[PDB]
Amino acid sequence: TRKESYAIYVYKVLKQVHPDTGISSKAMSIMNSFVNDVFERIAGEASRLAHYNKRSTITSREIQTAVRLLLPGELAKHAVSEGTKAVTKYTSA
Amino acid sequence: KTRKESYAIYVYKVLKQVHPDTGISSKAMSIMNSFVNDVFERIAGEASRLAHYNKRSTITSREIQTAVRLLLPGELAKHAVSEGTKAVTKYTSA
Amino acid sequence: AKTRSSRAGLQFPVGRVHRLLRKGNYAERVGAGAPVYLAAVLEYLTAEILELAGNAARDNKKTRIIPRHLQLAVRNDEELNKLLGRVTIAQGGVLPNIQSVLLPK
Amino acid sequence: TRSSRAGLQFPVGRVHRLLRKGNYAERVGAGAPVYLAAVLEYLTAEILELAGNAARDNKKTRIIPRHLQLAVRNDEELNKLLGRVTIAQGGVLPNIQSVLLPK
Amino acid sequence: HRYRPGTVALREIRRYQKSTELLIRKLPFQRLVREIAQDFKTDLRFQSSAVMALQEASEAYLVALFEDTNLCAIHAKRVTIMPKDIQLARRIRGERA
Amino acid sequence: HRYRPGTVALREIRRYQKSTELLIRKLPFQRLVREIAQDFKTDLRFQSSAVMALQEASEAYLVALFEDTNLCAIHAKRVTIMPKDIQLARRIRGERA
Amino acid sequence: RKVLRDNIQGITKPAIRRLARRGGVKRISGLIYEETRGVLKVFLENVIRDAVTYTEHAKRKTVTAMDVVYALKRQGRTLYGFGG
Amino acid sequence: NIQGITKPAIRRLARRGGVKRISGLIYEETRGVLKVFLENVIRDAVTYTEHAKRKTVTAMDVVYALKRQGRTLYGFGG
Amino acid sequence: GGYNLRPRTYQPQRYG
DNA sequence: ATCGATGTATATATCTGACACGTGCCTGGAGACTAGGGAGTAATCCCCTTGGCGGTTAAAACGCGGGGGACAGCGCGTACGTGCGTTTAAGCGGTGCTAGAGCTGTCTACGACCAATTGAGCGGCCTCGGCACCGGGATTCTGAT
DNA sequence: ATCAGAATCCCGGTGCCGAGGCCGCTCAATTGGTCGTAGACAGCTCTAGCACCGCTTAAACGCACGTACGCGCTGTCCCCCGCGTTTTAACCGCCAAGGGGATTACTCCCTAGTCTCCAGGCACGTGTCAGATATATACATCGAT
Ligand SMILES: [Mn+2]
Ligand SMILES: [Mn+2]
Ligand SMILES: [Mn+2]
Ligand SMILES: [Mn+2]
Repeated sequence: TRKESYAIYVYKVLKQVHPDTGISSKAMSIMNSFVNDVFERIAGEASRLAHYNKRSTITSREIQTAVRLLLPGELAKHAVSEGTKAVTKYTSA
Repeated sequence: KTRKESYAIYVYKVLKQVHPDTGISSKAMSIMNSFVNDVFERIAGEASRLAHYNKRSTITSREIQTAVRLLLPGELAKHAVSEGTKAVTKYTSA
Repeated sequence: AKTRSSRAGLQFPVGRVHRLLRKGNYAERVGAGAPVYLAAVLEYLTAEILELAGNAARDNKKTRIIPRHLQLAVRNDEELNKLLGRVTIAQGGVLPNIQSVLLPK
Repeated sequence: TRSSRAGLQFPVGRVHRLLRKGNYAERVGAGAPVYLAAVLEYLTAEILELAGNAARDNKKTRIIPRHLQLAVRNDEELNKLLGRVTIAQGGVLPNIQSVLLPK
Repeated sequence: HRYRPGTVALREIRRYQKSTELLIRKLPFQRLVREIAQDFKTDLRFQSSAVMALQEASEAYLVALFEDTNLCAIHAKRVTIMPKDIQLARRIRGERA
Repeated sequence: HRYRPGTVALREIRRYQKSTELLIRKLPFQRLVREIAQDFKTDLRFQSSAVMALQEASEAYLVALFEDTNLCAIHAKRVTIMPKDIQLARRIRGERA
Repeated sequence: RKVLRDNIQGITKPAIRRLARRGGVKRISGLIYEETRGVLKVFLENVIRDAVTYTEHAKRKTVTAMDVVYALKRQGRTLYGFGG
Repeated sequence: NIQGITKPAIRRLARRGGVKRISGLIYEETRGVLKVFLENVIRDAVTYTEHAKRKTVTAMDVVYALKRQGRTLYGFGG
Repeated sequence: GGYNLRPRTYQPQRYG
């Protein structure tokens, strides 16, 4: 049965930060579980954000303000930097 | 002005059933209204994940019942399940 | 019977709970028995607290339930305390408790 | 693909679907999946950067769960983000209390 | 007339455990909130109930912390709470590393 | 020869804090899991990954508990952990009433 | 406007003392008062940082009671009596 | 059956926890604490299994139970 | 790559 | 500080299974396109937040004197660590059996969606009695003689 | 063992406003009908979990010794408590003004929805190098002298 994961995506990220390194199946599931947990934690905060403000849409602004609530200060500062960069680049292309 | 909803009338009905000669202050009623919304979100939130875990798109009385067993302590869950099952069968007959 | 709360023998509004579930982004569809069950559980827990708070209000020789009475009820019942272990009741105070080693002879 | 248009390695398309079928809101606006995919890609890059360093310090080329635990528990902020999280087969940091050492 | 050291403290413990009023003065606490919030973003206003909700939550946190702190002092065969009792309490309940 | 008491004890701490393997035998732990599960529902089966998931969480819970337990003993000017230290850690954690 | 300065000292020594009395504390060390001010400042920073973040997301200049209640619930310190 | 958690097994867990000297009554206190932990997690895991109408407790039921107990676990799915 | 990684990894100071 | 030795750490010789890659099938993502509503935006009223003043006084602050708790010192008893020899069971390799998990097809029971209907539920106004507040007095008890 | 200053408990009277009630306006829930798909069901399949076995051995076990750690007692020191007096500003009430929270009305663009096309992503299948294993040495290190 076709099961999905983030395995092929953390490899492409691993090869950009450390091209001459690998990762075991045990550590791969840990990375896979890490992405899903942070995905749910961010999307859950963004859901409450839209509900608190009587709005029906989760846009990039709800994702940003959810990152500032969940990630620690120095991690959140660079995450917004990565988020805002990809959005403006996605709009230009 | 703005029409703001609340559980004030329904908490006041239950209070008179239990203590007919007892009232509640504005602050205490706000605390009760905060209690209901919290438990509402907890139960509905757990029932929401129960449907997602089983690839379902419907929150029925079975999901809410399972959410009660997970959240409420021992005796509270046993009685709350008795109240819900009694109500849902009474609702089906009418 | 007209309202869905009367068909279920409940005091809490089944119609309002049904709307909140649908407009709360919990699932794509909501069963007909979910708001009945949930409003019944919310009525039982509300009754359980108002029973103990009313007694506390009577023990303090008062007619109206204040936040203090809600605190004495929750914190003295083990089951309610576990349910609200990470909850703060405004103007509730604390339970009278003094450690034994602090007491004189 | 929307991942290349955003310059991301993580699937912008898969994130957009998971936001829809996750019952987070009635509608999911564009850019929100590319923003979230970029944030998830950044955080994975931050952990793999510090875990890969832990592997090189432990004289290994493949990252094991131990290298992930060393990378998170030694970073002040990854430890705070993953405070209530247990990493399997990660062990603990070497920490002996000073009053337990001999004189 | 003079009371022995300890009888007035135990009297105050009984006094403030029977009551529910806030123990921090309103105006000093409100200025502290505005000062801390001003460092996050300037030109901020507060609803009167928003500050009260902060004081209701802060005082309830400190009282609960003073309980776990008192247990740490009694655990070390002491009656006085010391800064190391507060830090141990904050470490065990997960607020510190 | 013979090592003084506490010499190899610190050696074991450095040995087990350096490794990541499980420290409880898997079969006695698996029988304990099936015994407790039998009291909630009968005729239950367990996946291999399901039992290993419980063991990874149970050991990581206890190891973190001994870290808090050890700090309570040091707080009382002791180096031996005692039941009163575990009870204080779980009380401050909020697990024990 | 007036410049706010050194308001952590507003939490006087007797105010910290009353909070400890309600906590069932008999004797108090002299260094507790500065430690409590540091703990409270750290507590207020985390709650206000999230509260004003909700205020910023709502495009408002006023911190509402709901902003504080939503923030306390995030921290795991749910509060009753002010909304929600 | 609870005695399967032997004394040297508890000592190894404490050694990883940085404990140098262990009392005698710790082992019976540890078995009771471990039992209360497994009781709370397996109760929720079986609840997830009963809701799925299954007779085999899967690893996801364990991961879901640990999550709501505040003991989130990585590496076993989810 | 294009990741704006923070250059400093501070160690969390623990009790004792 | 010196010396014998004891467990630990490094080296490199060789073996194996998990990793990383390759192949092709396929299903979810993307491009093209229509429809409507959520919300962006400009307009507007009034709620309530901020600011200031003084009269009042409970509370904060500082200093005094000493009682009792912090804690360092210390002796005694014993509980726990180290370790050698005895007993137990778990881990591994290998095989057999089927419960049950899972996946594919089929039909209806159920719930989203929509339009006309109407009273449950809310805000606004009103009134008194629960209880907050003031001041008198009876009781308890802790500390002095 | 007695007696007085303190605080707390308490008792009647008084005055203020918040709760509980009434009334009528409005919006959300009820009613009834159709459409469509999720979910319940049944049949087939095969994966995974369970069961039984005996060999080698690492692990649990138990006993024995003697240490040094836990803990009870003492005594010295000074810190923190209780209190009177002086100082400070919180609290209350009352007023001013404007900014921004909340309601409101109109146009659109952004996204859900549907359809056709195709490659990104996954199962599988297989070879190879990372690393698990280990023996002998190297060396960091503890206890006896
Ligand atoms: Mn400032
Ligand atoms: Mn020397
Ligand atoms: Mn609108
Ligand atoms: Mn204006």
